[PDB]
Amino acid sequence: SQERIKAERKRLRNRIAASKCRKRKLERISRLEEKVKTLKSQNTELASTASLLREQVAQLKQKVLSHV
Amino acid sequence: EEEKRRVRRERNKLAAAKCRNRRRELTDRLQAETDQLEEEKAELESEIAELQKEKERLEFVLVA
Ligand SMILES: [Cl-]
Ligand SMILES: [Cl-]
Ligand SMILES: [Cl-]
Ligand code: NA
Repeated sequence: SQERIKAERKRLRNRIAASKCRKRKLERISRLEEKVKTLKSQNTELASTASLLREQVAQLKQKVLSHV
Repeated sequence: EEEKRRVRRERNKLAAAKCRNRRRELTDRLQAETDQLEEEKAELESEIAELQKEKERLEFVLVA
């Protein structure tokens, strides 16, 4: 049946196209999720560094004052 | 008659469009969080640079 063949091939091509598009979508979502996670971790490190430095600078300024 | 197939294709295209709009909701939220986090990272890098400059200034004062 040429008709049966034609119909099933069309649906199957469409299903490949679908599943490959889904793969692309989920991969893009996953990269965005990973990038958010990376950035939160990087910014946690930076924020701890910055708060350490603010405390250290404040201590140094007290030492300067100790001599004026 | 075969307009059954017409309604079904219009409906399929609407279901696809709603699913793509849900996908875009998710990726837009994630992209906006990412933008925000990149700006906050830049700010933190700049702050650290300024604080470290001030720290070295003060250390120099204190060695004299
Ligand atoms: Cl999509
Ligand atoms: Cl888009
Ligand atoms: Cl400062
Ligand atoms: Na971290």
